[PDB]
Amino acid sequence: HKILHRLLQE
Amino acid sequence: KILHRLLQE
Amino acid sequence: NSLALSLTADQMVSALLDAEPPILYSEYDPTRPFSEASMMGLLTNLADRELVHMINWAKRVPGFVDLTLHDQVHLLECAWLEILMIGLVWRSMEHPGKLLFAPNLLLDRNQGKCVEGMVEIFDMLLATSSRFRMMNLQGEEFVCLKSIILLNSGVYTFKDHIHRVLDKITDTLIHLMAKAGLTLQQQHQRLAQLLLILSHIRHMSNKGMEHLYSMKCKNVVPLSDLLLEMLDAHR
Amino acid sequence: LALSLTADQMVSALLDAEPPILYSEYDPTRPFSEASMMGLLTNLADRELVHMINWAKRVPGFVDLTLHDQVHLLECAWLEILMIGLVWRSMEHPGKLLFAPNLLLDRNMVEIFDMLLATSSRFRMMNLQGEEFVCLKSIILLNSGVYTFKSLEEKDHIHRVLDKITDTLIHLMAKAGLTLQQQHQRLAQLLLILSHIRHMSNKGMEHLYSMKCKNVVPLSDLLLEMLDAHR
Ligand SMILES: COc1ccc(-c2coc3cc(O)cc(O)c3c2=O)cc1
Ligand SMILES: COc1ccc(-c2coc3cc(O)cc(O)c3c2=O)cc1
Repeated sequence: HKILHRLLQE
Repeated sequence: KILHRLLQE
Repeated sequence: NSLALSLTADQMVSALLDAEPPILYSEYDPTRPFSEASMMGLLTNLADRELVHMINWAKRVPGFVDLTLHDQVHLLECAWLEILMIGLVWRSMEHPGKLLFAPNLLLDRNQGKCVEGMVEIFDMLLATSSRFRMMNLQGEEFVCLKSIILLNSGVYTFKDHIHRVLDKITDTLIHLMAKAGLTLQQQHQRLAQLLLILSHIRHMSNKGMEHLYSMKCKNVVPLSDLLLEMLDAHR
Repeated sequence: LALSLTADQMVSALLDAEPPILYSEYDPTRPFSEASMMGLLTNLADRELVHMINWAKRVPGFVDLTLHDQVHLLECAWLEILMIGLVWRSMEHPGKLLFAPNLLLDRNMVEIFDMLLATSSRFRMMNLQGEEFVCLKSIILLNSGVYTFKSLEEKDHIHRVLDKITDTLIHLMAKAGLTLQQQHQRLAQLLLILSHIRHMSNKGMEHLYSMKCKNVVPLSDLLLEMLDAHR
């Protein structure tokens, strides 16, 4: 559950 | 310095 | 099948210019930072906010969103500090001897002394900035190089798609130098000079990553979870 | 003298100056630990360094620099040069690294191996030519420490030599029949690999340093001194 994962999905 | 003198000869 | 490859050179340049993130400001305190904690405080706060814009810039680089989310993560994880650094060097170009971390955060190497190891990275950054100035690097060239870093730096720790887009950006760089009137020889010589600097930018990122992980273990400043995860990806 | 070489003379000079491929002390009948196996690599790298130092003298333009600058360039570039030599001679051994003719290893320290394997795979899918390889290796020597040094005259001579070698790479690609678009694309593909090689070198220098600290793998006096140059 990386933050980068979330942020790349906007 | 080993490199310094290997470069010299 | 990617829209990136069907773009013309001028369209690639326009997509990249329009994707550019803004120049952020540091916190507006009028103390020239002169300690490890205040220096690292301002820089990690700045990096954290720039990272949010970088992530949304990357999604606008043609070809990037055609990758899987996992490949997008890996490229950004690999490249983020290089991308921060080439941005720094680019906006420091017109300020010889200074590093413009933000319009209200202009540092010189004397301040790099207060953080352990930063004077060496500061010296490297300044030398890259000066090299960019002496080459008269153009903003259209700068955006091509930053996109090259994004797609290239993690590509071999993986394919054909990224390489086709990288080829597209080479075409675009040449296109810019021919539009600027350079001869054929000047074009390929200049292409080589620019790409060789990417080796130095990678070296600076690798060195900076070490000192950032060091500063994390010194617990000098709380790092954001986002910054921590981007750093941990290199460990 | 370097600046007046033609493209074909540059390639010949570089091809003539190639160092030899040395053997390791690997013995398949002898048991090895991860320790002693790593000692085989560091023992080999030490002996290659002696040949690299004398090869560097034969790189057009290198000895035109001060001894201090020659020292600096080799300190900065030595592991990159060892690694690009490794991936070159591993090209035709898919999935393996030919450290020596008697030492061909598979992934079965792990992270660096995968990176070297990826780079050689990249060289193979590009069909990297021997003439291009010796050009790249000389570029690394001259390029990797140039921004870490009137030592400003020295940098300018290095830039002119590096431009000369770019001219040489293009000449090679034109002779191979590539279109101009293909020449520029391949030139960029080749120089982008140098960023990955710099990356691999930085990582290996960090693992080398910790190996020193653990004091289990022997390291020669020259290797330690090179290592100290990177702090
Ligand atoms: C302690 O090690 C380090 C290494 C690098 C940084 C650093 C953090 O924020 C930045 C923001 C930029 O826009 C450009 C940059 O170049 C940096 C850094 O270089 C901060 C601490
Ligand atoms: C522990 O990390 C490391 C540190 C250094 C090496 C290393 C040691 O000797 C070499 C000799 C070569 O000819 C080519 C090479 O590429 C290497 C290495 O890469 C390999 C792994």
